[PDB]
Amino acid sequence: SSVLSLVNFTVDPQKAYLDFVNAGGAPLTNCVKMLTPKTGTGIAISVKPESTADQETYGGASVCLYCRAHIEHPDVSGVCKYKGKFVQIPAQCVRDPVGFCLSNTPCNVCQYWIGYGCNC
Amino acid sequence: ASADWKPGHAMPSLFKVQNVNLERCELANYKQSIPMPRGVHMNIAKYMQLCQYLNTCTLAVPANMRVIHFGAGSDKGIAPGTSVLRQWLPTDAIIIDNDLNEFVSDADITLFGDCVTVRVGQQVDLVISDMYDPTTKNVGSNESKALFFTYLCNLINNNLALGGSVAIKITEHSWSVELYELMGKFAWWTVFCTNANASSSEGFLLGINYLGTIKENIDGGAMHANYIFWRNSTPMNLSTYSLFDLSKFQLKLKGTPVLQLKESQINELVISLLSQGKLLIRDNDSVSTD
Ligand SMILES: C[n+]1cn([C@@H]2O[C@H](COP(=O)(O)OP(=O)(O)OP(=O)(O)OC[C@H]3O[C@@H](n4cnc5c(N)ncnc54)[C@H](O)[C@@H]3O)[C@@H](O)[C@H]2O)c2nc(N)[nH]c(=O)c21
Ligand SMILES: C[S@@+](CC[C@H](N)C(=O)[O-])C[C@H]1O[C@@H](n2cnc3c(N)ncnc32)[C@H](O)[C@@H]1O
Ligand SMILES: [Zn+2]
Ligand SMILES: [Zn+2]
Repeated sequence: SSVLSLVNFTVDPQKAYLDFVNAGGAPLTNCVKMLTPKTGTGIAISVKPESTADQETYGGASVCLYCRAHIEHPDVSGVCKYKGKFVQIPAQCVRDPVGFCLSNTPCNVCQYWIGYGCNC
Repeated sequence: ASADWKPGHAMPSLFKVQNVNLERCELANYKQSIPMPRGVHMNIAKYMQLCQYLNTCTLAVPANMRVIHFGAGSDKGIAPGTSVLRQWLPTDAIIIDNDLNEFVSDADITLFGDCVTVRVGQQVDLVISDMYDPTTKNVGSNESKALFFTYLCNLINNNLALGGSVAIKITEHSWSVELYELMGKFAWWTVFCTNANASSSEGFLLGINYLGTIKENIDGGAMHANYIFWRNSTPMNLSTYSLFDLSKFQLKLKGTPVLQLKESQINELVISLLSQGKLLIRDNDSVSTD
Protein backbone atom coordinates (compact mmCIF):
# COMPACT_ATOMS: atom_id res chain seq x y z
CA SER A 1 0.00 0.00 0.00
CA SER A 2 2.98 2.28 0.42
CA VAL A 3 4.45 1.31 -2.95
CA LEU A 4 0.98 1.40 -4.63
CA SER A 5 0.47 5.01 -3.66
CA LEU A 6 4.03 5.83 -4.67
CA VAL A 7 3.55 4.64 -8.27
CA ASN A 8 0.77 7.33 -8.44
CA PHE A 9 3.15 10.23 -7.89
CA THR A 10 5.25 9.48 -10.98
CA VAL A 11 5.19 9.37 -14.79
CA ASP A 12 7.21 6.09 -14.96
CA PRO A 13 5.49 3.52 -12.71
CA GLN A 14 7.68 0.64 -13.88
CA LYS A 15 10.85 2.46 -12.87
CA ALA A 16 9.34 3.72 -9.64
CA TYR A 17 8.38 0.20 -8.55
CA LEU A 18 11.71 -1.30 -9.60
CA ASP A 19 13.76 1.47 -7.95
CA PHE A 20 11.72 0.97 -4.77
CA VAL A 21 12.29 -2.81 -4.46
CA ASN A 22 15.87 -2.59 -5.75
CA ALA A 23 16.52 -0.20 -2.84
CA GLY A 24 15.21 -2.70 -0.31
CA GLY A 25 11.51 -1.83 -0.46
CA ALA A 26 9.04 -4.60 0.32
CA PRO A 27 7.66 -6.23 -2.88
CA LEU A 28 3.99 -5.96 -3.51
CA THR A 29 2.22 -8.74 -1.64
CA ASN A 30 -0.99 -10.71 -2.24
CA CYS A 31 -0.22 -11.86 -5.73
CA VAL A 32 -2.63 -14.72 -6.42
CA LYS A 33 -0.46 -17.85 -6.45
CA MET A 34 -2.26 -20.89 -7.92
CA LEU A 35 -1.92 -24.58 -7.13
CA THR A 36 -1.05 -26.49 -10.29
CA PRO A 37 0.27 -29.82 -11.51
CA LYS A 38 3.74 -28.74 -12.29
CA THR A 39 3.32 -30.44 -15.71
CA GLY A 40 2.92 -27.44 -18.06
CA THR A 41 4.87 -26.11 -21.06
CA GLY A 42 6.66 -23.33 -19.18
CA ILE A 43 5.61 -20.41 -21.41
CA ALA A 44 5.40 -16.96 -19.84
CA ILE A 45 1.68 -16.12 -20.29
CA SER A 46 -1.04 -18.69 -20.92
CA VAL A 47 -4.79 -19.19 -20.95
CA LYS A 48 -4.44 -21.99 -18.38
CA PRO A 49 -1.64 -22.59 -15.84
CA GLU A 50 1.54 -23.83 -17.46
CA SER A 51 4.12 -23.97 -14.67
CA THR A 52 6.86 -26.54 -15.01
CA ALA A 53 8.51 -28.06 -11.95
CA ASP A 54 10.70 -24.91 -11.70
CA GLN A 55 7.97 -22.27 -11.81
CA GLU A 56 4.87 -21.09 -10.01
CA THR A 57 1.73 -19.82 -11.73
CA TYR A 58 -0.05 -16.61 -10.71
CA GLY A 59 -3.40 -15.10 -11.67
CA GLY A 60 -2.37 -12.49 -14.23
CA ALA A 61 -4.21 -9.43 -12.99
CA SER A 62 -2.65 -9.84 -9.55
CA VAL A 63 0.94 -9.63 -10.85
CA CYS A 64 0.26 -6.63 -13.14
CA LEU A 65 1.43 -3.36 -11.59
CA TYR A 66 -1.04 -1.36 -13.70
CA CYS A 67 -3.98 -3.56 -12.68
CA ARG A 68 -2.95 -3.54 -9.01
CA ALA A 69 -2.35 0.25 -8.81
CA HIS A 70 -5.45 1.02 -10.93
CA ILE A 71 -3.41 3.17 -13.35
CA GLU A 72 -3.37 3.38 -17.14
CA HIS A 73 -1.84 0.47 -18.99
CA PRO A 74 1.13 1.25 -21.29
CA ASP A 75 -0.05 -1.03 -24.11
CA VAL A 76 -1.00 1.07 -27.13
CA SER A 77 -3.88 -1.37 -27.66
CA GLY A 78 -5.14 -0.39 -24.18
CA VAL A 79 -5.46 -4.10 -23.32
CA CYS A 80 -3.55 -5.69 -20.46
CA LYS A 81 -1.28 -8.54 -21.42
CA TYR A 82 -1.86 -10.48 -18.15
CA LYS A 83 -5.41 -9.89 -16.95
CA GLY A 84 -7.67 -12.85 -17.57
CA LYS A 85 -4.63 -15.12 -18.11
CA PHE A 86 -2.02 -16.91 -16.03
CA VAL A 87 1.62 -15.87 -15.62
CA GLN A 88 4.48 -18.30 -14.95
CA ILE A 89 7.27 -17.04 -12.67
CA PRO A 90 10.63 -18.83 -12.01
CA ALA A 91 10.42 -20.41 -8.56
CA GLN A 92 13.51 -18.51 -7.43
CA CYS A 93 11.79 -15.15 -8.10
CA VAL A 94 8.57 -15.67 -6.13
CA ARG A 95 9.58 -13.11 -3.51
CA ASP A 96 8.55 -10.37 -6.01
CA PRO A 97 6.40 -11.55 -8.93
CA VAL A 98 5.37 -7.98 -9.87
CA GLY A 99 9.03 -6.94 -10.03
CA PHE A 100 9.95 -10.02 -12.07
CA CYS A 101 7.23 -9.13 -14.58
CA LEU A 102 8.28 -5.46 -14.78
CA SER A 103 11.89 -6.60 -15.29
CA ASN A 104 11.46 -9.21 -18.02
CA THR A 105 9.82 -9.76 -21.39
CA PRO A 106 8.48 -12.84 -23.21
CA CYS A 107 10.36 -13.78 -26.35
CA ASN A 108 8.46 -12.51 -29.36
CA VAL A 109 8.88 -15.74 -31.35
CA CYS A 110 8.68 -18.50 -28.69
CA GLN A 111 6.59 -16.80 -25.92
CA TYR A 112 8.92 -18.10 -23.16
CA TRP A 113 10.67 -15.60 -20.88
CA ILE A 114 13.91 -14.30 -22.36
CA GLY A 115 16.56 -15.63 -20.00
CA TYR A 116 14.15 -17.98 -18.24
CA GLY A 117 13.05 -20.50 -20.84
CA CYS A 118 13.61 -18.95 -24.26
CA ASN A 119 16.07 -21.19 -26.12
CA CYS A 120 16.10 -19.09 -29.33
CA ALA B 1 -9.35 -41.29 6.90
CA SER B 2 -10.72 -41.49 3.36
CA ALA B 3 -12.83 -38.34 3.81
CA ASP B 4 -9.65 -36.29 4.29
CA TRP B 5 -8.74 -37.10 0.67
CA LYS B 6 -12.14 -35.92 -0.63
CA PRO B 7 -12.60 -32.20 -1.30
CA GLY B 8 -15.13 -31.93 1.52
CA HIS B 9 -18.40 -33.27 2.92
CA ALA B 10 -21.87 -33.15 1.34
CA MET B 11 -25.02 -33.18 3.48
CA PRO B 12 -26.46 -36.70 3.37
CA SER B 13 -30.05 -37.63 3.01
CA LEU B 14 -29.75 -39.08 6.57
CA PHE B 15 -29.90 -35.46 7.80
CA LYS B 16 -32.12 -33.93 5.09
CA VAL B 17 -35.04 -36.08 6.32
CA GLN B 18 -34.73 -35.15 10.03
CA ASN B 19 -37.19 -32.91 11.93
CA VAL B 20 -35.48 -30.92 14.68
CA ASN B 21 -35.40 -27.45 16.18
CA LEU B 22 -32.74 -24.99 15.09
CA GLU B 23 -29.88 -25.25 17.62
CA ARG B 24 -26.61 -23.33 18.08
CA CYS B 25 -23.82 -24.70 15.89
CA GLU B 26 -20.91 -26.01 18.01
CA LEU B 27 -17.92 -27.35 16.05
CA ALA B 28 -15.18 -29.05 18.06
CA ASN B 29 -12.45 -27.53 15.90
CA TYR B 30 -14.09 -24.10 15.52
CA LYS B 31 -11.87 -21.39 13.99
CA GLN B 32 -8.83 -23.68 13.74
CA SER B 33 -6.97 -23.07 10.52
CA ILE B 34 -4.76 -25.25 8.37
CA PRO B 35 -1.58 -23.80 6.81
CA MET B 36 -1.76 -23.49 3.07
CA PRO B 37 0.35 -25.42 0.51
CA ARG B 38 2.52 -22.32 -0.22
CA GLY B 39 2.36 -18.50 -0.20
CA VAL B 40 -1.19 -19.46 -1.24
CA HIS B 41 -4.44 -17.73 -0.10
CA MET B 42 -6.81 -19.98 1.83
CA ASN B 43 -9.58 -19.13 -0.65
CA ILE B 44 -7.53 -20.77 -3.39
CA ALA B 45 -7.97 -24.08 -1.59
CA LYS B 46 -11.62 -23.45 -0.68
CA TYR B 47 -12.63 -22.64 -4.23
CA MET B 48 -10.60 -25.48 -5.68
CA GLN B 49 -12.37 -27.93 -3.38
CA LEU B 50 -15.80 -26.55 -4.32
CA CYS B 51 -14.82 -26.97 -7.98
CA GLN B 52 -13.61 -30.53 -7.30
CA TYR B 53 -17.00 -31.39 -5.78
CA LEU B 54 -18.80 -29.74 -8.72
CA ASN B 55 -16.69 -31.99 -11.01
CA THR B 56 -18.69 -34.91 -9.55
CA CYS B 57 -22.02 -33.20 -10.20
CA THR B 58 -24.03 -33.22 -13.44
CA LEU B 59 -23.18 -29.65 -14.38
CA ALA B 60 -24.13 -28.34 -17.81
CA VAL B 61 -20.93 -27.13 -19.54
CA PRO B 62 -21.74 -25.49 -22.89
CA ALA B 63 -19.57 -23.47 -25.18
CA ASN B 64 -19.43 -19.77 -24.19
CA MET B 65 -20.60 -20.83 -20.72
CA ARG B 66 -22.10 -17.92 -18.74
CA VAL B 67 -20.81 -17.72 -15.14
CA ILE B 68 -21.47 -14.98 -12.62
CA HIS B 69 -19.47 -14.77 -9.38
CA PHE B 70 -20.87 -12.54 -6.60
CA GLY B 71 -18.80 -11.53 -3.53
CA ALA B 72 -15.59 -12.02 -5.53
CA GLY B 73 -13.49 -9.27 -3.97
CA SER B 74 -11.53 -9.28 -0.73
CA ASP B 75 -10.10 -6.84 1.74
CA LYS B 76 -6.78 -7.30 -0.13
CA GLY B 77 -8.23 -5.95 -3.39
CA ILE B 78 -7.72 -9.22 -5.28
CA ALA B 79 -9.97 -12.15 -6.19
CA PRO B 80 -8.46 -15.57 -5.55
CA GLY B 81 -11.75 -17.37 -6.20
CA THR B 82 -12.17 -15.75 -9.62
CA SER B 83 -8.72 -16.91 -10.65
CA VAL B 84 -9.61 -20.45 -9.55
CA LEU B 85 -12.77 -20.22 -11.65
CA ARG B 86 -10.62 -19.15 -14.57
CA GLN B 87 -8.33 -22.15 -14.02
CA TRP B 88 -11.29 -24.55 -13.70
CA LEU B 89 -13.71 -23.38 -16.42
CA PRO B 90 -13.38 -23.82 -20.19
CA THR B 91 -11.19 -21.23 -21.85
CA ASP B 92 -14.20 -19.79 -23.70
CA ALA B 93 -16.34 -19.41 -20.56
CA ILE B 94 -17.43 -15.86 -19.73
CA ILE B 95 -16.85 -14.89 -16.10
CA ILE B 96 -18.61 -11.85 -14.72
CA ASP B 97 -17.72 -10.96 -11.15
CA ASN B 98 -18.96 -8.45 -8.62
CA ASP B 99 -18.24 -7.09 -5.16
CA LEU B 100 -19.32 -4.12 -3.07
CA ASN B 101 -15.71 -2.96 -2.88
CA GLU B 102 -13.13 -2.33 -5.56
CA PHE B 103 -10.83 -5.20 -6.60
CA VAL B 104 -8.99 -6.53 -9.64
CA SER B 105 -9.56 -9.93 -11.11
CA ASP B 106 -9.16 -12.23 -14.04
CA ALA B 107 -12.84 -12.09 -14.91
CA ASP B 108 -14.03 -10.96 -18.33
CA ILE B 109 -16.29 -8.29 -16.76
CA THR B 110 -15.90 -6.86 -13.24
CA LEU B 111 -18.69 -4.80 -11.68
CA PHE B 112 -18.40 -2.88 -8.43
CA GLY B 113 -21.24 -2.12 -6.03
CA ASP B 114 -24.15 -3.90 -4.39
CA CYS B 115 -25.17 -7.03 -6.24
CA VAL B 116 -28.61 -5.43 -6.68
CA THR B 117 -26.95 -3.01 -9.11
CA VAL B 118 -25.96 -6.00 -11.33
CA ARG B 119 -28.37 -6.23 -14.27
CA VAL B 120 -28.37 -9.73 -15.84
CA GLY B 121 -29.88 -9.15 -19.28
CA GLN B 122 -29.75 -12.78 -20.44
CA GLN B 123 -30.01 -16.03 -18.51
CA VAL B 124 -26.80 -17.52 -17.13
CA ASP B 125 -25.52 -21.07 -16.66
CA LEU B 126 -23.75 -21.04 -13.31
CA VAL B 127 -23.99 -18.70 -10.29
CA ILE B 128 -21.32 -18.77 -7.59
CA SER B 129 -21.90 -16.55 -4.55
CA ASP B 130 -19.40 -16.03 -1.76
CA MET B 131 -21.26 -12.97 -0.40
CA TYR B 132 -21.39 -12.51 3.35
CA ASP B 133 -22.53 -9.38 5.22
CA PRO B 134 -20.34 -8.30 8.15
CA THR B 135 -23.41 -7.34 10.22
CA THR B 136 -24.28 -11.04 10.42
CA LYS B 137 -21.57 -11.21 13.13
CA ASN B 138 -23.76 -9.03 15.42
CA VAL B 139 -25.99 -11.81 16.69
CA GLY B 140 -31.35 -12.44 19.42
CA SER B 141 -32.64 -15.62 17.80
CA ASN B 142 -31.26 -16.84 14.48
CA GLU B 143 -33.93 -15.95 11.95
CA SER B 144 -33.93 -16.24 8.19
CA LYS B 145 -32.02 -13.36 6.56
CA ALA B 146 -32.90 -11.10 3.64
CA LEU B 147 -29.73 -9.17 2.72
CA PHE B 148 -28.43 -10.22 -0.75
CA PHE B 149 -30.53 -13.39 -0.62
CA THR B 150 -33.62 -11.55 -1.92
CA TYR B 151 -31.64 -10.70 -5.05
CA LEU B 152 -30.30 -14.22 -5.48
CA CYS B 153 -33.75 -15.80 -5.12
CA ASN B 154 -35.10 -13.48 -7.77
CA LEU B 155 -32.11 -14.34 -9.99
CA ILE B 156 -32.80 -18.08 -9.68
CA ASN B 157 -36.42 -17.50 -10.61
CA ASN B 158 -35.79 -15.29 -13.63
CA ASN B 159 -32.19 -15.18 -14.87
CA LEU B 160 -31.01 -18.78 -14.56
CA ALA B 161 -31.12 -21.13 -17.57
CA LEU B 162 -33.05 -24.34 -17.27
CA GLY B 163 -30.34 -26.88 -16.57
CA GLY B 164 -28.19 -24.21 -14.88
CA SER B 165 -26.71 -24.56 -11.41
CA VAL B 166 -25.89 -22.47 -8.33
CA ALA B 167 -23.40 -22.62 -5.45
CA ILE B 168 -24.29 -20.06 -2.75
CA LYS B 169 -22.33 -19.62 0.42
CA ILE B 170 -24.27 -19.81 3.68
CA THR B 171 -23.26 -20.03 7.33
CA GLU B 172 -24.93 -20.76 10.64
CA HIS B 173 -26.31 -17.20 10.75
CA SER B 174 -26.08 -16.20 7.06
CA TRP B 175 -28.93 -18.11 5.44
CA SER B 176 -32.38 -17.80 3.86
CA VAL B 177 -35.61 -19.82 4.14
CA GLU B 178 -36.55 -18.93 0.58
CA LEU B 179 -33.22 -20.00 -0.88
CA TYR B 180 -33.56 -23.43 0.72
CA GLU B 181 -37.08 -23.69 -0.71
CA LEU B 182 -35.75 -22.86 -4.19
CA MET B 183 -33.37 -25.84 -4.04
CA GLY B 184 -36.53 -27.89 -4.54
CA LYS B 185 -36.75 -26.50 -8.09
CA PHE B 186 -33.50 -28.18 -9.13
CA ALA B 187 -32.97 -31.78 -10.15
CA TRP B 188 -30.77 -32.29 -7.05
CA TRP B 189 -29.33 -30.18 -4.23
CA THR B 190 -27.09 -30.42 -1.18
CA VAL B 191 -24.90 -28.37 1.18
CA PHE B 192 -21.18 -28.86 0.56
CA CYS B 193 -18.52 -28.03 3.19
CA THR B 194 -14.91 -27.80 2.06
CA ASN B 195 -12.25 -29.66 4.01
CA ALA B 196 -10.03 -26.55 3.83
CA ASN B 197 -12.56 -24.67 5.94
CA ALA B 198 -14.17 -27.59 7.84
CA SER B 199 -13.86 -25.74 11.15
CA SER B 200 -16.41 -23.10 10.00
CA SER B 201 -20.22 -23.36 9.80
CA GLU B 202 -19.81 -22.17 6.19
CA GLY B 203 -21.38 -24.38 3.55
CA PHE B 204 -22.15 -23.97 -0.14
CA LEU B 205 -25.81 -24.52 -0.88
CA LEU B 206 -25.76 -26.33 -4.26
CA GLY B 207 -28.71 -26.40 -6.69
CA ILE B 208 -27.75 -28.69 -9.61
CA ASN B 209 -29.73 -28.39 -12.91
CA TYR B 210 -32.58 -25.86 -12.57
CA LEU B 211 -36.00 -27.22 -13.65
CA GLY B 212 -38.18 -24.21 -13.01
CA THR B 213 -40.79 -26.33 -11.26
CA ILE B 214 -41.09 -27.76 -7.73
CA LYS B 215 -39.55 -31.24 -7.57
CA GLU B 216 -39.17 -31.33 -3.75
CA ASN B 217 -41.27 -29.32 -1.28
CA ILE B 218 -38.63 -28.13 1.22
CA ASP B 219 -39.42 -26.47 4.53
CA GLY B 220 -36.51 -24.05 4.48
CA GLY B 221 -36.38 -23.17 8.21
CA ALA B 222 -36.53 -26.85 9.10
CA MET B 223 -33.84 -27.68 6.52
CA HIS B 224 -31.39 -25.17 7.97
CA ALA B 225 -32.03 -26.79 11.36
CA ASN B 226 -31.13 -30.13 9.70
CA TYR B 227 -27.96 -28.59 8.27
CA ILE B 228 -26.87 -27.40 11.72
CA PHE B 229 -27.79 -30.82 13.19
CA TRP B 230 -25.61 -32.44 10.55
CA ARG B 231 -22.65 -30.18 11.26
CA ASN B 232 -23.07 -30.75 15.01
CA SER B 233 -23.10 -34.52 14.45
CA THR B 234 -20.26 -34.91 11.92
CA PRO B 235 -16.52 -34.82 12.72
CA MET B 236 -14.72 -33.00 9.93
CA ASN B 237 -10.88 -32.73 9.79
CA LEU B 238 -9.25 -29.71 8.20
CA SER B 239 -7.52 -30.99 5.09
CA THR B 240 -6.23 -30.07 1.67
CA TYR B 241 -5.12 -33.60 0.66
CA SER B 242 -7.57 -33.56 -2.26
CA LEU B 243 -5.40 -30.89 -3.85
CA PHE B 244 -2.30 -33.15 -4.04
CA ASP B 245 -3.36 -34.57 -7.41
CA LEU B 246 -4.68 -31.90 -9.79
CA SER B 247 -4.28 -33.81 -13.07
CA LYS B 248 -8.10 -33.89 -13.52
CA PHE B 249 -9.00 -30.57 -11.91
CA GLN B 250 -10.29 -28.73 -14.96
CA LEU B 251 -14.05 -28.92 -15.64
CA LYS B 252 -14.88 -31.55 -18.26
CA LEU B 253 -15.51 -30.03 -21.70
CA LYS B 254 -18.95 -31.56 -22.06
CA GLY B 255 -20.12 -29.51 -25.06
CA THR B 256 -23.60 -29.34 -23.52
CA PRO B 257 -26.12 -28.10 -26.12
CA VAL B 258 -28.15 -24.91 -25.60
CA LEU B 259 -31.69 -25.01 -27.02
CA GLN B 260 -34.52 -22.47 -27.14
CA LEU B 261 -37.93 -23.96 -26.38
CA LYS B 262 -41.35 -22.67 -25.41
CA GLU B 263 -42.73 -23.98 -22.09
CA SER B 264 -45.45 -25.95 -23.88
CA GLN B 265 -42.69 -27.92 -25.66
CA ILE B 266 -40.84 -28.97 -22.50
CA ASN B 267 -41.80 -32.64 -22.25
CA GLU B 268 -40.53 -35.74 -20.41
CA LEU B 269 -37.49 -36.15 -22.69
CA VAL B 270 -36.43 -32.55 -22.24
CA ILE B 271 -36.87 -32.73 -18.46
CA SER B 272 -34.81 -35.93 -18.39
CA LEU B 273 -32.01 -34.26 -20.36
CA LEU B 274 -32.07 -31.16 -18.13
CA SER B 275 -32.00 -33.35 -15.00
CA GLN B 276 -29.00 -35.30 -16.27
CA GLY B 277 -26.87 -32.26 -17.03
CA LYS B 278 -27.20 -32.87 -20.78
CA LEU B 279 -29.13 -29.75 -21.88
CA LEU B 280 -29.55 -26.04 -21.21
CA ILE B 281 -32.64 -24.06 -22.30
CA ARG B 282 -32.04 -20.28 -22.74
CA ASP B 283 -31.30 -17.71 -25.44
CA ASN B 284 -28.12 -18.21 -27.46
CA ASP B 285 -27.64 -14.54 -28.37
CA SER B 286 -25.25 -8.38 -21.47
CA VAL B 287 -24.40 -8.03 -17.76
CA SER B 288 -23.89 -4.41 -16.67
CA THR B 289 -24.27 -2.01 -13.75
CA ASP B 290 -27.69 -0.36 -13.44
C1 LIG C 1 -20.37 -22.05 13.94
N1 LIG C 1 -20.23 -21.16 15.09
C2 LIG C 1 -20.71 -19.91 15.08
N2 LIG C 1 -20.38 -19.38 16.28
C3 LIG C 1 -20.69 -18.01 16.83
O1 LIG C 1 -21.78 -17.46 15.97
C4 LIG C 1 -21.21 -16.28 15.36
C5 LIG C 1 -21.69 -16.03 13.91
O2 LIG C 1 -21.61 -17.29 13.19
P1 LIG C 1 -21.43 -17.27 11.55
O3 LIG C 1 -22.73 -17.47 10.99
O4 LIG C 1 -20.59 -16.09 11.22
O5 LIG C 1 -20.61 -18.64 11.24
P2 LIG C 1 -19.03 -18.86 11.46
O6 LIG C 1 -18.55 -18.16 12.68
O7 LIG C 1 -18.78 -20.34 11.38
O8 LIG C 1 -18.53 -18.11 10.13
P3 LIG C 1 -16.99 -17.77 9.79
O9 LIG C 1 -16.53 -16.69 10.72
O10 LIG C 1 -16.20 -19.01 9.75
O11 LIG C 1 -17.16 -17.20 8.30
C6 LIG C 1 -17.27 -18.14 7.19
C7 LIG C 1 -17.00 -17.32 5.95
O12 LIG C 1 -17.85 -16.12 6.00
C8 LIG C 1 -17.10 -15.08 5.31
N3 LIG C 1 -17.03 -14.02 6.37
C9 LIG C 1 -17.07 -14.15 7.70
N4 LIG C 1 -16.97 -12.92 8.24
C10 LIG C 1 -16.86 -12.03 7.23
C11 LIG C 1 -16.75 -10.69 7.21
N5 LIG C 1 -16.73 -10.08 8.40
N6 LIG C 1 -16.66 -10.00 6.06
C12 LIG C 1 -16.70 -10.68 4.83
N7 LIG C 1 -16.81 -12.08 4.88
C13 LIG C 1 -16.89 -12.71 6.07
C14 LIG C 1 -15.70 -15.67 5.06
O13 LIG C 1 -15.60 -16.22 3.76
C15 LIG C 1 -15.64 -16.73 6.10
O14 LIG C 1 -14.67 -17.68 5.75
C16 LIG C 1 -19.74 -16.56 15.33
O15 LIG C 1 -19.04 -15.29 15.05
C17 LIG C 1 -19.55 -17.03 16.76
O16 LIG C 1 -19.84 -15.97 17.68
C18 LIG C 1 -19.73 -20.29 17.01
N8 LIG C 1 -19.24 -20.19 18.25
C19 LIG C 1 -18.61 -21.22 18.83
N9 LIG C 1 -18.13 -21.12 20.07
N10 LIG C 1 -18.47 -22.42 18.14
C20 LIG C 1 -19.00 -22.50 16.83
O17 LIG C 1 -18.84 -23.58 16.25
C21 LIG C 1 -19.62 -21.42 16.28
C1 LIG D 1 -15.52 -13.77 2.09
S1 LIG D 1 -15.53 -12.25 1.19
C2 LIG D 1 -15.08 -12.76 -0.51
C3 LIG D 1 -13.72 -13.46 -0.64
C4 LIG D 1 -13.53 -13.80 -2.13
N1 LIG D 1 -14.59 -14.70 -2.65
C5 LIG D 1 -12.25 -14.54 -2.36
O1 LIG D 1 -12.17 -15.18 -3.44
O2 LIG D 1 -11.34 -14.28 -1.54
C6 LIG D 1 -17.30 -11.72 1.22
C7 LIG D 1 -17.54 -10.65 0.12
O3 LIG D 1 -18.96 -10.38 -0.01
C8 LIG D 1 -19.08 -9.06 -0.55
N2 LIG D 1 -20.52 -8.66 -0.38
C9 LIG D 1 -21.25 -8.67 0.75
N3 LIG D 1 -22.47 -8.21 0.49
C10 LIG D 1 -22.53 -7.92 -0.83
C11 LIG D 1 -23.50 -7.43 -1.65
N4 LIG D 1 -24.72 -7.11 -1.20
N5 LIG D 1 -23.26 -7.23 -2.97
C12 LIG D 1 -21.98 -7.52 -3.48
N6 LIG D 1 -21.00 -8.04 -2.63
C13 LIG D 1 -21.31 -8.19 -1.33
C14 LIG D 1 -18.17 -8.36 0.49
O4 LIG D 1 -17.81 -7.03 0.08
C15 LIG D 1 -16.94 -9.26 0.60
O5 LIG D 1 -15.87 -8.84 -0.31
ZN1 LIG E 1 -2.96 -5.15 -16.09
ZN1 LIG F 1 12.48 -17.51 -27.89
